[PDB]
Amino acid sequence: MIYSSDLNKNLASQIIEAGTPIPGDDVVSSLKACYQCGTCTGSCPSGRRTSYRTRKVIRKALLGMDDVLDSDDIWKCTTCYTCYERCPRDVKVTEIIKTIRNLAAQKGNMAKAHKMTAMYVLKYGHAVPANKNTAELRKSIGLSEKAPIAQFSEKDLNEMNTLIKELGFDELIGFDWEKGALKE
Amino acid sequence: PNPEMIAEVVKALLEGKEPELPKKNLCEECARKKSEEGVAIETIKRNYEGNPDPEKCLLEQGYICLGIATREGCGAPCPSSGVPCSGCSGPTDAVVDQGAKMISALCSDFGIDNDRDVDPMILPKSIKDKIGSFYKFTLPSAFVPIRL
Amino acid sequence: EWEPKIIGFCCNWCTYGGADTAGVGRMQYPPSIRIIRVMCSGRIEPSLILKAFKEGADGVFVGGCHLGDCHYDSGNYKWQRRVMMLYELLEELGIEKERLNHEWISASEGEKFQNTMKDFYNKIEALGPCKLKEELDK
Amino acid sequence: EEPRIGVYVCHCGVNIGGTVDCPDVTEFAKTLKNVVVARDYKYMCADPGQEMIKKDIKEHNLNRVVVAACSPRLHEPTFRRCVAEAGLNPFLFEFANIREHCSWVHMHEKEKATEKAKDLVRMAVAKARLLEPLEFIKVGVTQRALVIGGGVAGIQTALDLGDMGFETILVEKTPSVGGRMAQLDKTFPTNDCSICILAPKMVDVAKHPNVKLYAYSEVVDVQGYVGNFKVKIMKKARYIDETKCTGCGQCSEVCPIDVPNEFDMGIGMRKAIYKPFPQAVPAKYTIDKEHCIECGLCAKVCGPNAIDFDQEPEIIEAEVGTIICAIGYDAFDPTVREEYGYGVYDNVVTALELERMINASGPTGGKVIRLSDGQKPKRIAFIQCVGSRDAKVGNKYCSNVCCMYAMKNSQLIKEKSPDTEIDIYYMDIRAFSKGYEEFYERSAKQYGIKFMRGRPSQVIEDPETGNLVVRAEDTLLGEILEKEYDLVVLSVGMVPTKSADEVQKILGISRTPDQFFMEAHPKLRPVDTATDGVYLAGACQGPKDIPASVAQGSAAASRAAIPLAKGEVEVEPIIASVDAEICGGCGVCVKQCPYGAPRLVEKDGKVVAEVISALCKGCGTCPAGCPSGALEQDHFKTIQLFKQIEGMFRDT
Amino acid sequence: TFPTNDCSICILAPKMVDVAKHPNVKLYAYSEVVDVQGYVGNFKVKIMKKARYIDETKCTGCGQCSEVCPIDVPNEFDMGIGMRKAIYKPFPQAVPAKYTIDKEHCIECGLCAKVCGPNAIDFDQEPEIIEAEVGTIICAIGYDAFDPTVREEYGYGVYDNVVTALELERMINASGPTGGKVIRLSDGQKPKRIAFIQCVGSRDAKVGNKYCSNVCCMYAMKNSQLIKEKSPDTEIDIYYMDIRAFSKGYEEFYERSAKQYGIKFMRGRPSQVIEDPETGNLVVRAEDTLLGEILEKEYDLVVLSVGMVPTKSADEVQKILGISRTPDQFFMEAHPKLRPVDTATDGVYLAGACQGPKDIPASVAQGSAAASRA
Amino acid sequence: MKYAFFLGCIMPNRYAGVEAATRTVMEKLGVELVDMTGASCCPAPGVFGSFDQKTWLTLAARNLCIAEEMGVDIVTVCNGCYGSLFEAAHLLHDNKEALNFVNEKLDKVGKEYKGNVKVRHFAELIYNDIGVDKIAEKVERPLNINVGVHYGCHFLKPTDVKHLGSAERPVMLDEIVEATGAKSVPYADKMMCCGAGGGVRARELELSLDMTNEKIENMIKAGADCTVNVCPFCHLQFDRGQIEIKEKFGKEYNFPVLHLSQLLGLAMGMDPKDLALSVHQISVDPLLKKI
Ligand SMILES: Cc1cc2nc3c(=O)[nH]c(=O)nc-3n(C[C@H](O)[C@H](O)[C@H](O)COP(=O)(O)OP(=O)(O)OC[C@H]3O[C@@H](n4cnc5c(N)ncnc54)[C@H](O)[C@@H]3O)c2cc1C
Ligand SMILES: Cc1cc2nc3c(=O)[nH]c(=O)nc-3n(C[C@H](O)[C@H](O)[C@H](O)COP(=O)(O)OP(=O)(O)OC[C@H]3O[C@@H](n4cnc5c(N)ncnc54)[C@H](O)[C@@H]3O)c2cc1C
Ligand code: SF4
Ligand code: SF4
Ligand code: SF4
Ligand code: SF4
Ligand code: SF4
Ligand code: SF4
Ligand code: SF4
Ligand code: SF4
Ligand code: SF4
Ligand code: SF4
Ligand code: SF4
Ligand code: SF4
Ligand code: SF4
Ligand SMILES: O=S(=O)(O)CCS
Ligand code: FES
Ligand SMILES: [Fe+3]
Repeated sequence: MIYSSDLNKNLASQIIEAGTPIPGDDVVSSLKACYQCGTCTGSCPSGRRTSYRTRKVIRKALLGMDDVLDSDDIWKCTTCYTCYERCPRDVKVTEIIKTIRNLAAQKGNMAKAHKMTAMYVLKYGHAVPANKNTAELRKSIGLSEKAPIAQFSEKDLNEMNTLIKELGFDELIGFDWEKGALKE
Repeated sequence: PNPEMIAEVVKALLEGKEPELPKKNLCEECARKKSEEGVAIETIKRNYEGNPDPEKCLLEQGYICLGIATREGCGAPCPSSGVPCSGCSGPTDAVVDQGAKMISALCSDFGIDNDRDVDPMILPKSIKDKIGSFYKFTLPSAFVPIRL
Repeated sequence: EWEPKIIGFCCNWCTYGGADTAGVGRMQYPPSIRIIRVMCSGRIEPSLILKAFKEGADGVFVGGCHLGDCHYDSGNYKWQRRVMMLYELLEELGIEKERLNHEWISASEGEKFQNTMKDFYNKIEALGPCKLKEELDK
Repeated sequence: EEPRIGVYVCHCGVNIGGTVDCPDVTEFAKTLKNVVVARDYKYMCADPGQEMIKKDIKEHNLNRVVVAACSPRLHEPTFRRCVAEAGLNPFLFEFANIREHCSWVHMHEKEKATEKAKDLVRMAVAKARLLEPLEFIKVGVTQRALVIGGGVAGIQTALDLGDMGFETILVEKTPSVGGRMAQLDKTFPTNDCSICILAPKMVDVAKHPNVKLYAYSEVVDVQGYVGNFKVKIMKKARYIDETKCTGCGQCSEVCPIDVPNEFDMGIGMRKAIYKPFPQAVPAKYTIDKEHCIECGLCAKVCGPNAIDFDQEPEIIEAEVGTIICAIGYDAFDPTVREEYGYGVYDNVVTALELERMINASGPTGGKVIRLSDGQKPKRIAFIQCVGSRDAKVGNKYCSNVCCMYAMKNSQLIKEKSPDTEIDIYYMDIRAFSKGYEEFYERSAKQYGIKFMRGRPSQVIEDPETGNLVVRAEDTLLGEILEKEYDLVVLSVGMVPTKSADEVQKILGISRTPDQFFMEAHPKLRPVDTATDGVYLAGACQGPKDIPASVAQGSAAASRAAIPLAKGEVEVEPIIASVDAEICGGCGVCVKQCPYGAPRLVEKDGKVVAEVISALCKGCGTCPAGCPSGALEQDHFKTIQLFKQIEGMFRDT
Repeated sequence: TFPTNDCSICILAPKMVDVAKHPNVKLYAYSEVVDVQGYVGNFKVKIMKKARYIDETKCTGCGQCSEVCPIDVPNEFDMGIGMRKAIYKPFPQAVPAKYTIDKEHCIECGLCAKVCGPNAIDFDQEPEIIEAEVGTIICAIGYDAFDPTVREEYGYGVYDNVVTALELERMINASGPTGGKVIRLSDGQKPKRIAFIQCVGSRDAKVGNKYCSNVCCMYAMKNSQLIKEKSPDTEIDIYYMDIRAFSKGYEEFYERSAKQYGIKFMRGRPSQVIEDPETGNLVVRAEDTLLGEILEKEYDLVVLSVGMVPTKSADEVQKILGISRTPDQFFMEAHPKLRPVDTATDGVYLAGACQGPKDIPASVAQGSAAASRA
Repeated sequence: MKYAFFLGCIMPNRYAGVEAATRTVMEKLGVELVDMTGASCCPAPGVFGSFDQKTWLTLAARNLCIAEEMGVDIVTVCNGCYGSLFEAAHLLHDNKEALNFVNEKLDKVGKEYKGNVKVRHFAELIYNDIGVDKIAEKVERPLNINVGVHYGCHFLKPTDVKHLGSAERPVMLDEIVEATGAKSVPYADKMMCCGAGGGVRARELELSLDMTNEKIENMIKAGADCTVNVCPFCHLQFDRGQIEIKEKFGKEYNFPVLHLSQLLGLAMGMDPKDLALSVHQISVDPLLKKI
């Protein structure tokens, strides 16, 4: 049983506003053009081994089901773009899923591993930073011991930190600058 | 203005009559032969390019002749002498901006035999001095009489 | 404190209908433009655009059928050749090429007309007023 | 005569009045020169609004009327007739658009929208002052019609016009009339044979005393205007004497070259000397010179000696008053939707190919068989909306008939083989007309046809068996299906016919976003075009079924019979004309007209241009290109347009 | 009117004006064919010019005698929502523009005659029987909207906020009884949430109508766009089985309704409508078949997308012309494909909705097809 | 040809041999790889695009600015970085509202994107600008083995903006691997995802492994000796994923995994030691014996 009180009528418009201006109003507003044909679900590699049904996520958004942001299903999309390529109604499915995940992250529905990844970029500028073994490997291979990346450039690390603070991404992941670690 | 036209205008005013100027464009008075099928321009040449035929209309030969957008009365001595009309008599009574109308006519007939496929960028690229080509004697009376 | 003065010339078969479609669908766009109706874009010639700038237009817009879809078969091909020359003449007269905008919009393209009106308005607003009339009134 | 203008500002209830301050626009209109009367009213097009203009034209002696309201494309004729009833010439009326172009698009900018309405009124008043009284051109109507396309729609138009007593010409591109209907076995929702309804009509039109049938012919040129069209028909050479031919087909049994039958969609093999189908009309043969080896074996068995390789195509010049375009459609090519594997997999066919397979006179003898091994399929899947309702292939429209023909062909397969399992993969079942929903109920209840709500994602072939697997989500269960089939039928949509581009250029007609031909108005003129004397009928106007194509054929006959019956039609006077005193015969205008109306001539010993009034359509291209100003389009003169431009910034 | 959203009367009125002053058309309004005798090419018809009890020629069409009339009759033109008097005018753009007295509800008190200046009111007026000879006859009597009282689970005629789509057309119409404002009939407030219920009286064996009414999918989407244009904050849900947008620009209209206007579609035919007696709000019970879950959403107004049925007078016309009916109860054409506008009775033809449910262009094309055949 | 070499994260800090293999292969093909000093995470769209789109584009435009200041275009050997930087560039060029938002943020760090950067994927760069014929000319050691080509997803998709042709039936990589002497074997569901993308590897590991297992099985059934990819993310999933499949499901394949750069390197006479095959979780030795 689904009542009006259990639905959030503006979920579709909310998803569109989160997509304006990135990836774009026209891109995310395409979720309204969906005619529930199921071509996206049939094309989904993840759907063939889980309860994830691409079409139902779009349906749940248009209907206003709040749980879609709390669901584990939206995080099963590998972003292969097959549904995006085959949609007959021009629904930018892959982009809508990513925008819904933004609202999920704001609600606090982020995996610890994904936040650790976001922390490494905020701290070291990279999702997969270099370690003592990296220096040794690069040396034996004939490459520069330390790659010309942000990790070994305080100018670039401080540039990213200024942008991250301005974007509010540090507050999103719950990062404490003084402690140098994530909260919760 | 030709001396006869000056006398005609003054004489009409002395008599009390209202002076009347010729109304047609220059091709009427011009002795050059026109194509019965209509005017068609293939390419645009500058006055020094090639050797013009003395009988054929200079506009059909590819030269910018202002005779089509210029009032008659001079006797068309320029095309008769081997050079295109420069439009020194100005436009007819039915045209305000001579250059604009000359540009309209030139663009319309350029590649008319191949209308759907002719490149619309050949003409603007071929004319490196547009104001000097169409507003020699009338720039101040044009809709846009100055360069901003 | 200032709003652009834009004049439009639209063909009765396609762009005029395209503008009506935008209206039927309540497709909002800026109120700077004032449209003038002609039967074909082939009716549009340099004299009408230059006259608009003389009168004080900050921007001039022209709309016709898609190339090959003219109600009168080829009127838009003549206008296309005239506008390319006019763009460069405007630059020689110190008028930014961007102050003239010509587009091919059908009777069913209401959304395209709305976005073309929004884009042209934003373009002219950024350029500021055309100071021709002010220079001529001195 | 000094202009006396009457300005009328419509409120359109609140459509205009709710955004634009109409009373303020009316006050502003009164400050303009020549404005004698200015009023605002709720509905200007209503009886009180029209009577208010008529009363003012008389009581205030007006010679100009300006109506600031909606679009001239909607009410220009209405207000033209209104002013004409009061004695004011209809070309002294000017329409200002303050609804579609202002109130409806500047709803959140009321002040600026009101100032825009004032400028639009001033621009209208500016042009109005220089408007002139004009008179319509009366032209005669040739008592003859032309129908292009001999399908069910075209045949119906020609039969109706012929039965009315009008001479009619029916041009058919292929060797036989009948169209796509002839390719179908049965026809929904009655499940009659296509032949049941079509063949008698084909027979009737071929021997009608008022219909001249030109089969295997094409219209190569059309010149003129309503009631005065000059057409050129190219009678293609069949290389057989039609009057001597019997149509026995002894020739076909001797021909040694095999050509793929276009009628059977490449699924059948025909000879160089052929007859499209056994019930073809005219019952005559045709030689394809593209594949004929000229061995002369067919000529040896032909008794009446009709075969003649020295035949040359004949150009027939005919004069007609009205033209009806009924060229039909083509089936969508599903190769582009690669996930379905058409053109790659042998057992993936289109619905039109299935029609030929199911047809008794078809290439398989009416047997549905797999093209990979010739076996009959035990399991069949129909895939709906192929090439329709799909933005990826550029076809965002409903092809109208695919739901019904899929259910019809499924019923027909069940009748021939009840053991067959049939599943229809759909999104929406569109059974919208009389007996259609009942046909849909019957397909499931009586024939056991299954429906799967889910547009398939892809089709996968087993290279070893040739069987196909359809991947699709059963949306009504929320589960993915991967059912195997012996044959997959793609319910292909409709697209305009390949020759549509050629016909469009010859008739000078427009196309709608779906690429089919554009009707004058969707609601009130469904078979007319904006080009006077040119009409539409059948699938070439848009995807539709036989009942609708037959009704359109009859509708087109009635509409095309109006000018013919009248014998006289009027042409708009908004044409170009040359002022002989200013034209010095520069010749710039001649080549600009696509209809060749402007022509150079000798007058009073000198050369001057002259426009053939009937030929002018009123575009305004040659007057715009005239460098002397001698050429002018009435109602769109340069001085009139110049004042309109001034009107945006100042009065006069 | 879908799919162009053109003003219906603003585009039909010119044709009404044209037919009223056509030199070859004799218009007998407020008249009925009472008898037809003969055969093809030799029909002898009797037309009863009904008495309006108002002098036709002296009638100005101002409407000042109605104010005093004490009898209130439900206005048929407004589908029963509005109230008219015994003396009236159907709609403001009527052709011919004249008033009429309904003797079925007239009490003959003579109060209207006291106010009337022209003294056009004459109760001694008698209907005129016009004998005319014709060669062909075209039946174009149209249709009536289905009465949804029978589907009791939806509560029409019981709940105040349950209306038909034809009643909504009138509520939306500027010249309507509400002045073009969509309002709840229980409290006069504008609804913030609206539900459209498709196939009401169609594709239903329980009401004896197993056919598709053809125009309900399209008019529901159209009226939903009109409401969104007037009030964008309104929430609109359409409860359907199949969206039938089968003609030119129809599928695009459907795409536009969802994408541009934010109209929502729920695949599932509602089981019932339940009214909250305290607020007048309605609850629509339906299964969202695309989710496999039961929905019980609340609305301020429920619109029943009623189907088409033959007009009430169809029985009388059938007997007079001697024509047959199809299983849908509409008139039977000679052949569904060989003759769509002919009847098996020579010289008698059909045109419009009386032959079967269809939209305007189809009815207009049939009108033209019938002209050619006749 | 001069291009700013975007490294990313996994290649320069984990599978370093892919970098060394690219540096020499591109040098042999006449491409000058200039160091894109200070370049950070693309950032990975899987986490960043999913967490905050504004942050993904702002940080992506920051990297684009580095190459713009150098006055040269970008080249990458990672589908993730290609997809991230390419879609960022397209969006900034097509959407002015997005460009304004990003430049308002980059103004705080003294940067401004002008739209002069073009992002290129080395495979399509080799195919359209260099030519497949130049690969064969530089082949010192022909690799006559069967390869299970893995295009990945962020390479050709989305086709509407990438414009690299078909994503259903492509030939680009097949023709590039076949130029080394190898044979691209056709297998079931060739264009399907490896399962690692969109943050699925990190959040739903078993789900990602189920998809990789199917791809490996299909490649092995087709007769493939190894698998080639153009993505360090796909590489990690196919290589490290086989260890996880063995530890969770108990299925062992020992299927060698190679990044196209390493395949082209082997073909161009590079020393297996310089390609760092020893750091691979699955041994490439069985493959080295076949070549
Ligand atoms: C697989 C399939 C099954 C269908 N089943 C049914 C059904 O069961 N019932 C039903 O009602 N409808 C059905 N339809 C729809 C039906 O086919 C159309 O309604 C019908 O054929 C339309 O008739 P038409 O004359 O308008 O077009 P067409 O049948 O296509 O006729 C057009 C004619 O014009 C000719 N022509 C083309 N170009 C030229 C030219 N340049 N000059 C001269 N002549 C030209 C053609 O050769 C052709 O003879 C089906 C359609 C398909 C594809
Ligand atoms: C709610 C709703 C919305 C709709 N919206 C649209 C839309 O947006 N677009 C669209 O195209 N279509 C729409 N339709 C369909 C449209 O109403 C019909 O297509 C159209 O009315 C058909 O016209 P008609 O002449 O055949 O019949 P009608 O319109 O019903 O007219 C029949 C006429 O005959 C008269 N009459 C009846 N009996 C007799 C008799 N015995 N003697 C003499 N005269 C008689 C009647 O008084 C009436 O004037 C809609 C229908 C409904 C119910
Ligand atoms: S393919 Fe497109 S329209 Fe179809 S269900 Fe998926 S997102 Fe909706
Ligand atoms: S993009 Fe996501 S939802 Fe779409 S098919 Fe790929 S994995 Fe499934
Ligand atoms: S040369 Fe000049 S003046 Fe003479 S006919 Fe040609 S265009 Fe006219
Ligand atoms: S330039 Fe002057 S004098 Fe010479 S031909 Fe032209 S108008 Fe006559
Ligand atoms: S004239 Fe036009 S704007 Fe005025 S009421 Fe009529 S339709 Fe509405
Ligand atoms: S060509 Fe001769 S043999 Fe062939 S069908 Fe005609 S009459 Fe018979
Ligand atoms: S001559 Fe031509 S038609 Fe006759 S049998 Fe030979 S190939 Fe066939
Ligand atoms: S009629 Fe049916 S199969 Fe055909 S396009 Fe429309 S919904 Fe799809
Ligand atoms: S273009 Fe003007 S001047 Fe020249 S021939 Fe035509 S009407 Fe005469
Ligand atoms: S105005 Fe257009 S249609 Fe008329 S004569 Fe000139 S070019 Fe021909
Ligand atoms: S009956 Fe009398 S009061 Fe009523 S509308 Fe007619 S004239 Fe006016
Ligand atoms: S007489 Fe009849 S119409 Fe007149 S007021 Fe009385 S009830 Fe009304
Ligand atoms: S048109 Fe739509 S709402 Fe109307 S009966 Fe058919 S399916 Fe039901
Ligand atoms: O996880 S990411 O989608 O960012 C990279 C996979 S290519
Ligand atoms: S009619 Fe639109 S451009 Fe010719
Ligand atoms: Fe109106």
